Amino acid sequence: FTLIELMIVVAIIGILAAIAIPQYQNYVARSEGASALASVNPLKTTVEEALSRGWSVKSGTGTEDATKKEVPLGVAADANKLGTIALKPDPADGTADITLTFTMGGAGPKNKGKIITLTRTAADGLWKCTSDQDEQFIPKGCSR
Amino acid sequence: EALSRGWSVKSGTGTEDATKKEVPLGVAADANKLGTIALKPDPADGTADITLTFTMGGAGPKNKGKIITLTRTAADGLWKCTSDQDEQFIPKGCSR
Amino acid sequence: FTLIELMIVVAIIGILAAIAIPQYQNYVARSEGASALASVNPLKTTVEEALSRGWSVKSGTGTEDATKKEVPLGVAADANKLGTIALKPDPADGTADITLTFTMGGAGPKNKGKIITLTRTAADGLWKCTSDQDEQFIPKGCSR
Amino acid sequence: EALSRGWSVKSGTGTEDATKKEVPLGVAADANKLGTIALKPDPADGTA
Amino acid sequence: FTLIELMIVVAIIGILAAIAIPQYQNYVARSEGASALASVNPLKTTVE
Amino acid sequence: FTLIELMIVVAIIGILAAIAIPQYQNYVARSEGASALASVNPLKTTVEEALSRGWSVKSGTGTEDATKKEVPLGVAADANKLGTIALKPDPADGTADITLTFTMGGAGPKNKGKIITLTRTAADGLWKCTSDQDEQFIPKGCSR
Repeated sequence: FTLIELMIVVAIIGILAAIAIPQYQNYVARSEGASALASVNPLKTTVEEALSRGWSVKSGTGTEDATKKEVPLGVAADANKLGTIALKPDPADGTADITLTFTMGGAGPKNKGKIITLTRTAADGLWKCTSDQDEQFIPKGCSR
Repeated sequence: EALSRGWSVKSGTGTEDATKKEVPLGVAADANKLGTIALKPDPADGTADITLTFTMGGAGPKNKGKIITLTRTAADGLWKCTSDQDEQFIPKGCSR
Repeated sequence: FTLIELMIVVAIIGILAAIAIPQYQNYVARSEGASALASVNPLKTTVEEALSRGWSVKSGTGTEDATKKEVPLGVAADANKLGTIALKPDPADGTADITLTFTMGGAGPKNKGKIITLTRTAADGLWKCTSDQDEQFIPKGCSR
Repeated sequence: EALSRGWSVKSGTGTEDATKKEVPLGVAADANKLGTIALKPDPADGTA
Repeated sequence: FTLIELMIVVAIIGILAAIAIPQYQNYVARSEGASALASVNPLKTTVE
Repeated sequence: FTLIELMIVVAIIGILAAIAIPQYQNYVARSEGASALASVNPLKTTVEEALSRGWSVKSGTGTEDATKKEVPLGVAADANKLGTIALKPDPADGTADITLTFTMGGAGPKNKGKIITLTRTAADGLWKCTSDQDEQFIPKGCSR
């Protein structure tokens, strides 16, 4: 008589039908990549901030290096625990094509280190805001 | 679970291997005394097509070892949840 | 003849093989800790909100204390029923290293009071956003 | 169940001890007349 | 066994703890008022 | 006995009660339209920038066309990946009623190409800043 109680239970084991959503990890990946751009976007604005004043820009925080022809980026590299930012050259003198990495170190297996780096022009500033990811992954926003 | 976090997965239990890019499966292989589970590769890094055996060792003469193994895709995760049994026997649910 | 009907039933008792998932309670714990950060995160932004205006910040809600060099935090301490927030010093004048506790009072046995507190710098604002939890538990996001 | 909520667990039944950091086991020890159950420690705080 | 899956979900419903920021509408209001001055300020300068 | 375990599960399937928020896509649409104005708004200011100097304005970036009675708009048309800007006439000589399109190409199905274009007067400059969207969608800010 228990066989029928099990008939439902055989079913119950069966019915579950939306389990493995892997590329959940890959909209997660898009979140991690675009939101990896979120980490750096005011630092575009920061390189251009103090360079647009008359002042270079280091990576790190603090008061202004305001006797030093320098200012902070006002960032800790892993502000975003997906990974790390890296100013290049650091401090950004602006006449250099400054570069703002963002590595996706602390990331899923599907962005396990897919860097998103930015790079300005010295006279023209526009950050070459780019990614290492797949079209299914890209930071939508900046160029891929 | 843990691959979808950023963490690999071993077979066995315990606290998280949370300094280790690893987590338990949180299972003893013969959780089900019909037989045993086997993670493959173990620990599951996820970029591998992870496989979750279940052997039916401690089973009747009519399932005396008819394994039921699962295997995911690395990018697409869906467990190739399959069995060694006859149509009269099958695990109804996953594919046979 | 019933012995065989029981043979399945002996089995049926047996087969259940995923029961005690304890550290379910510990991803619950991670949820409770990170989502304990969710409770406070716009209050970072709030201490810095009115301090970044010219106005101090109390804990609690209400209209602005806008004749008072003060504003609310706009929070009830247990906005998150995992536990309670505590501004320190309250009202946050900003020139103090303001601190935003979050206690995990109303929490599981595995976060039964594991506080997550934040603390800014007066000149540099960045919340020392920290937790009392184990690596298996941590609020992923802020530092542990 | 209740440890996974935030609540300890006594042996016995009843409403939840839901102001008490406690819940029943929802069992009478000899639910099975083969003999008796015994929670230990009772109430189960789970950290035990 | 599903009860525990729900235990988190009961929590999940709970944890959201910064929802109703009304006087968001009132810094919005300050923005709308000061930035309502922004609309007119060169028209001071224009009358003059 | 399992039937009751399923009773909750039948419920659990049921209770989810805020799923299809479509016109989420339509505040997204408002965001995409107004924030489509954000893309162009300093280019109003740019057409008027160099025309208000004595210099025409091309679309694109670069140094000033400062031997050429010309300047850049200082924009790449899809600065905003919702779509593209288009100067018209390009280069903007100003005595023409200059026009600054913004197409919403890279947009949702509910703004899949709903352009937002601007057009100045030659003597009176004011950009006919307009949209193709529905009242539920409009770029709030400029006229619809």
